Amino acid sequence: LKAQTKTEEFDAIKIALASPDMIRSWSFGEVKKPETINYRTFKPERDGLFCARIFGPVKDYECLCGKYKRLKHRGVICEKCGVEVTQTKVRRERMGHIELASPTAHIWFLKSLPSRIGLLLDMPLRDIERVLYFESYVVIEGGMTNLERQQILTEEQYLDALEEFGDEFDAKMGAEAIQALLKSMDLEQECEQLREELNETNSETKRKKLTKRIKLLEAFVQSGNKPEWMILTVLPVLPPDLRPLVPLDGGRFATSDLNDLYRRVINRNNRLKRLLDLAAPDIIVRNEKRMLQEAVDALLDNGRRGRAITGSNKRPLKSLADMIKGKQGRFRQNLLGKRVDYSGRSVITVGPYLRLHQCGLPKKMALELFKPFIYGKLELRGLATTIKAAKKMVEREEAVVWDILDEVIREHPVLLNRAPTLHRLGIQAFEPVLIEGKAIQLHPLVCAAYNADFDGDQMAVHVPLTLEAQLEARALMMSTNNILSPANGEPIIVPSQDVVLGLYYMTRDCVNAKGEGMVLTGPKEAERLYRSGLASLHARVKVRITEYEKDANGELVAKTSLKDTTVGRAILWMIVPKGLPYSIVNQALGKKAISKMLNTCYRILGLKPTVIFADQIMYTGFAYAARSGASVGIDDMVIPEKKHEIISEAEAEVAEIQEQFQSGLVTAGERYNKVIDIWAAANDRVSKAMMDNLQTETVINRDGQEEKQVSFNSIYMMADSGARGSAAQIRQLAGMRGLMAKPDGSIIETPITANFREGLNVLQYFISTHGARKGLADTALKTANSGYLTRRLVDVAQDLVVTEDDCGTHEGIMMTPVIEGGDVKEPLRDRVLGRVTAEDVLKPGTADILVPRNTLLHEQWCDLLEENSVDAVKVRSVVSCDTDFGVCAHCYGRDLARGHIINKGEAIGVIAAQSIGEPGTQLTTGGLPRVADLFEARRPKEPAILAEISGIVSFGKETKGKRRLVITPVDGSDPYEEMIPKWRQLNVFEGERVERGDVISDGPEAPHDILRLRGVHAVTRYIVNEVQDVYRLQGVKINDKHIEVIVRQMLRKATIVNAGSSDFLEGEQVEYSRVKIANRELEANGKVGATYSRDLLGITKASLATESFISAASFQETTRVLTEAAVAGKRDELRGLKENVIVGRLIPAGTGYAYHQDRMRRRAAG
Amino acid sequence: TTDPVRMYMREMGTVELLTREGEIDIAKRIEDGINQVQCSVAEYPEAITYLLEQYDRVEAEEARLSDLITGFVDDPELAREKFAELRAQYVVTRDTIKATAQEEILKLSEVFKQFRLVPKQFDYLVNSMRVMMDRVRTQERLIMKLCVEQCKMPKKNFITLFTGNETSDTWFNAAIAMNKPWSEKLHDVSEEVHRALQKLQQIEEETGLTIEQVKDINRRMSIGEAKARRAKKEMVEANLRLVISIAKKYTNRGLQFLDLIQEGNIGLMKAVDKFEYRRGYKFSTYATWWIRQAITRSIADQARTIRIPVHMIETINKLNRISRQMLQEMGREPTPEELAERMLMPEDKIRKVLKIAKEPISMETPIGDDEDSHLGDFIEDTTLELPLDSATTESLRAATHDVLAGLTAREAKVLRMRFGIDMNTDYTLEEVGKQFDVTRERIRQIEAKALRKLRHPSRSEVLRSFLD
Amino acid sequence: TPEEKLLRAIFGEKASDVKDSSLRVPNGVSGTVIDVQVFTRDGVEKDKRA
Ligand SMILES: [Mg+2]
Ligand SMILES: [Zn+2]
Ligand SMILES: [Zn+2]
Repeated sequence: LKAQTKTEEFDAIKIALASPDMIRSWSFGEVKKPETINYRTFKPERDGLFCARIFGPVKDYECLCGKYKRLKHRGVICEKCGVEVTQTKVRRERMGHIELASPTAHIWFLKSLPSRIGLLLDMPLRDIERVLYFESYVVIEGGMTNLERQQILTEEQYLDALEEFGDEFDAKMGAEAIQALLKSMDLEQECEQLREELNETNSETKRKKLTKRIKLLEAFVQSGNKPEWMILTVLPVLPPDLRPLVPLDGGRFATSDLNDLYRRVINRNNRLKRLLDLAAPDIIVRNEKRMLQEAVDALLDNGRRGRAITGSNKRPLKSLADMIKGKQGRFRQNLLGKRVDYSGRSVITVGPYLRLHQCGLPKKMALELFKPFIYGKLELRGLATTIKAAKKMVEREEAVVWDILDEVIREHPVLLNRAPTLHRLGIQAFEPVLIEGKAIQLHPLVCAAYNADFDGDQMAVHVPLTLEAQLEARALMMSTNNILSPANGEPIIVPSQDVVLGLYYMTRDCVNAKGEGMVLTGPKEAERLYRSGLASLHARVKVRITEYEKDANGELVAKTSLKDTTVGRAILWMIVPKGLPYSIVNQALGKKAISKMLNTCYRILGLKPTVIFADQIMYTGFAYAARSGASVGIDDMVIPEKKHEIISEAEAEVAEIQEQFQSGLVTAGERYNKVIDIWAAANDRVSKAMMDNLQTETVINRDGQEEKQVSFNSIYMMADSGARGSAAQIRQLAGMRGLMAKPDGSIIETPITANFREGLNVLQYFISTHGARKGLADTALKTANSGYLTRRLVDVAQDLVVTEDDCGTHEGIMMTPVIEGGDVKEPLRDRVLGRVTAEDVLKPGTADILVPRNTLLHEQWCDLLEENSVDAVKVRSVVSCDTDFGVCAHCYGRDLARGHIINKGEAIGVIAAQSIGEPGTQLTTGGLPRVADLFEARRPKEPAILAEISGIVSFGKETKGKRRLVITPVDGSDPYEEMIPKWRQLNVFEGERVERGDVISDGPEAPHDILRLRGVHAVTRYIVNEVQDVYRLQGVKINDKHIEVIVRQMLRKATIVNAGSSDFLEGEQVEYSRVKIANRELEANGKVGATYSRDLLGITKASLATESFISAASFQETTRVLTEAAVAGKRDELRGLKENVIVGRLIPAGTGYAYHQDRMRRRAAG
Repeated sequence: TTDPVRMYMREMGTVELLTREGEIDIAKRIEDGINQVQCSVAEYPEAITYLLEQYDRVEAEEARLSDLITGFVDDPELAREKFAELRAQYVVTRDTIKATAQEEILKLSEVFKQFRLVPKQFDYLVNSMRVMMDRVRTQERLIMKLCVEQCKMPKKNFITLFTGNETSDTWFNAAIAMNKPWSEKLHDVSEEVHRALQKLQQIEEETGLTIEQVKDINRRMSIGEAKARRAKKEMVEANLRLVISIAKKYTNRGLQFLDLIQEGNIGLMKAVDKFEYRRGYKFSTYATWWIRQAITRSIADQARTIRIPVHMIETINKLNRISRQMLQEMGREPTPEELAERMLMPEDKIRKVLKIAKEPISMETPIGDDEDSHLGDFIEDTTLELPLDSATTESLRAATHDVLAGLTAREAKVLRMRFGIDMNTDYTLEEVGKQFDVTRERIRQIEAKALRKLRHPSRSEVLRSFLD
Repeated sequence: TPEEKLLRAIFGEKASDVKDSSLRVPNGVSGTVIDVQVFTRDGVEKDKRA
């Protein structure tokens, strides 16, 4: 069988240097003239940057001269002026070239930071530039006379050397010389000599550069590139339509700057050709050659020499490198990133009637969106003669078309998106519902995942055209299929405010109310009692209820009893499906409890029952809240009666301490803290006063004198239920509000004694401003900062995807409760949930396996662990997974919006980064910058030091700036002695034995150490525990999984120690390496396998290394990436996400994972 | 410091300024050099006869007098009689070669030196000369390599019998019997040398000069040419400072500084080429005109993205001048038709001329928000075809193709013929008559009924919807 | 093209040498015309309405 020659579907890509003949291959003609267009008839002047002969017809399928205008004539080259009549599209493809008189240096290989021509010739840059400008002569192939091969000579010196030796010595200058150097260079010979010289001399200064250079050379040899190609003989010209001259309104023209640049390069070039045939003096042709060099350099990348400015306009003209380059890297996929058809957007509103799976869509928007579907459907049933007539129908908006739209809308999801997309829930699929009006209606329960308020936020719509997109939307991005945050298994569909205020007012009880004490057969007649006005919504009543427990084997048991409850809770029970016990609705149902209700419903009955449940909860929440008539008045905020007195007592305190400062009994600083303390305590006093009064002050009567319950006062219910408001904000309304802080960060010692129910005077408000102003500023800036964090994160992770099923390693990390200083700042059950056991765990006795080896620990298994006293469980983690080039699903966990174990092929890197990034808005050493420092591995300012090796240590030598510490291992050799500056107060006991990794001082420790000295599991535990500390202090729930995957990416690289295959010190992928020594462990050499050392890279540093260069050119600095790859002839195979997005094919994950897999195996195969 | 402006300023500043006396020195050197080549050209027999063969083509109406001579020292009659003189002196010198000839060969040169040749013709002569010398070198190096390199003979003994002859058999066949170590070795290659000697001895027939003279003559010519360029180059190098002083006036006219000074340098080159010092014109003010001429003439041509003819440019400038005075003279600015009466031409051309004269706007011009949104990002594609249309084209094909099957096979054929439907071009109703054999009015009737049949609606309801 | 030419042939419409640039009310916006202004180049004849 034969391969192919014509269009197949390519895999990979290759990049390399271009030969002059290779450049000529693309060129369909030489541009010989700076002329553009004829100046009257705007047709292209032939042999010019715009040429019909070289590039293509101006208009479709028409000869320039006009002789052949017929669509039949196609492959005809016109005999008058040669133009093959073809679509004007071909003017966007065909390239050209220019044959340069003198050679010219390629600015990219001259001026790239590691100058390529320079270190290829082992020659300094300033010398090479001095030769290019004809400012000195350089030797080439010196032979045996007096002179070095690369030696540089001056005017007089070259002359003297020539009189002595006429021949058998050679020197040139300018571009031709460098090209002569590169061609004469024999890479093989230089390589051998450099290998010997490397071995002979031992110096770090010497062999660092040495190893760098040798790597390039053998790479350049293996590349297939020949050094001469860094010097341009032929210069390709970009196709005209990519730098168009197209007319504008008012008859003015506009064109790309490249033309202005290209034009220049031609002129100077042409002039030089002329100056050769005119036999000009050296001083001139030299200046012209330099001028040509300047023009070419300016053309390729402008700004590395003089920064040429465009004609008549100050602003420097944009060069070809600036077209690729940008902010950041490439413009195409980077934000932002291309406009997309079939879309729209508008202001959003509520639409409480919606089911959770649908959304209100304005009529007009849907008409314009589905226009092609409507056109095709109208003539499929025959309501429209042809597509045009269909267009006129919808353009006339004939009444019959609306029903046809209901057909194309019915089952056809649409994508909704909000402005700051953070986690994957930022886009969700809904079923469209046609709605009169111009506003988008959005189901309230979803409002939480989007972080979308109704204060006028706008949302965007996208239509899923292809069938696969409809089914992706319905089976992946659909609203009902993601009810759970991927960051933590808790439901993100949790009812928000009005709904939970309804249910709080529903299940609640006052002391005496209509119907108190009676008994009813069931919830049906309970509502009948309430709705008819007989019984109050909240009254204590016994009623017969039927609850269910599925505690049988896959089977729902039923049990009935007389439950002591209220009327509201009785009514509410009608919604609770089946197998939930009545215990869940018998409480007061605050916002916290109302979430765990939905959660349990999901973990018991599954998905479908939970959804319809959730809908009902919303409907009833809104409804009953409306019945409740909850409001907020000015008399709803109750100020303590004792406030003025509290202020006065605290006011005496300040004058006491003041009297002590006037008499010198206390220092100025000591006074300030003291006065500040008494005022602070006062605030607490007032807060816990008004809280008592406000909370319980309802005092009511049942058959007796008195009793007191939790208040029914409006604002308390809001704060108590969990709907909205909190003790801090309430404290500002009624009790005094705080002590504000002056701009420098100090806190003013005269707090705000008034509150919002009372008036604030001039001063109090003015002092309040800074807190407001700093609040708004901090959030508005920290919002952007958060995004930046996610950016680095998705770059360092991304391509990580679940690939194997089970890698089959027993390895894993030990999960214990966080147990910080008090009792259990976070339990064991939360740490191990949804993860998989590393090995079977024992009861307190043994030969009894409670959980058997690797098993998903779900709610029952975690409770079985809780039944027994088991305090510690080892768990497989993504950091320890043996799978190379990915993570095995068995090592990850179950977590998803669904409870099942993570599917094969889901991309965990993105969701890991997103899960960490989305909550980052709520953060504020400590705070969000602390997180960034952790993931960046940065060594702290005044770190501690750990014992390098176990065994007894002592102090040695004396004070030079370091007082040496000498360690003495028991069995092993002593020689380790570290130089520690002694002016830092020590800890380590001079006469005691310290284990390696002990405290030799105090203060933070660099995690680099922890990795090196303590080990892999230790450092990963350190990162997760420290970062989780930061988040948990703010109340953010983020499962340790996500943090672990970032960690795994942090350690991707390691530095070899031993040898026998690859280089000694190379930092390299532990995936590549481990797979290499595992392959070596058998076959091959018996064992030549090399030892490595795991390394810790910060997130921004680890993202640097990516095999695919197309990915790197995206987020990195474009220029350097392209060059450094182009020399080695690197062949990018795609295989990653970023790169596949650029090229526009299926992501090698999710739905696409089948494709790449099926192709990857076809590759490197028969 | 790079920035090539500097590495020029510093490279030329080394060249020392010419004294007013030094200028004549260099100019004198030029005269000697050229006159050498002029005299060297006069000494070539083929150079005369060729000029003769060219004027015989002039009198035969196969060429024109402007394409051969630029004039002599000092009209068709004068040209005719002057050429007769040349022809006369040639035909005497030609027969006198029977030693004494030299005295007349000397006079034949003198008369020929009065002719100032057109540069093209002059170049062709020299080219013919140098090409003839290539032909001589070919044979010189062949006979050398066929002996020294192939048959192993020293060059020390190879040149003894060469000089003075290098034609006849004195060296080839009489030196192989000398029984020297290199003698008996010459027989193997004899067949190849003696047959290649043909062109060598033929040159003395064509050119009418022994291989002896053939090198000498164009050697002096080579020497002269070198001297000329040497001196001229020298002159140009001296006046570079002048070019710099002139281009500093024209800086912002829309061409780069070094571009200007380079174009001006070419002008200076022309000035040296055409300068005659015997006229007493200071070289500074004579070259200034040429250098200044090159700058402007270049600026007009290449400094625009849309090249405009010269007369257009001059027109534009005249308007700026008027607009300058008239700006404050009128207190507002001249009306669009104000400069029109001031200017010669039809005066409505102000609008047209003013439009095409404008320079295109950078498509990279930033507009708004400071964002990467740039002017070029907003220019929509008007040459494309929207898909909501393209869909209707593929449909209309299916439409007419359906409705043409509703007719008789000849009505479809006749209608598909009369229009380009699924066929190359289309055929005139007379052409259609030839394909069907029944011709003229007959076909036209059918056409009518065909269009008529699609007119009355059953057919008609579908195709009418295409026109909105 | 061929089939457009047949279409005009059947329905006998003379396809104009002029294309329609006329200003029309943007989609969806509806109102009352309260004013009209006509600016003319100096030297071109003002039309009737102007
Ligand atoms: Mg807002
Ligand atoms: Zn043509
Ligand atoms: Zn694993």
